[PDB]
Amino acid sequence: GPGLTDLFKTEKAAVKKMAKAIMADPSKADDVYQKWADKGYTLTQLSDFLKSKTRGKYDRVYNGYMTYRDYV
Repeated sequence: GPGLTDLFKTEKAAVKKMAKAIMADPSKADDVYQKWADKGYTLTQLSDFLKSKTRGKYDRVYNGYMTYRDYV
């Protein structure tokens, strides 16, 4: 982003955009879940993107996402 902690603008800064977007709205989540498998975004890297922690911010988002491991 435009910060020092997340000074990136690549994937890890890209995924946070959708993370916080799913954080609130779980309807649009389906597309992004597919988009993640679409590029082969693996959960272990997902934890790098959503590395930062905030209550209700990242938890909802990746805890729901990790369920894809039992699907594909």
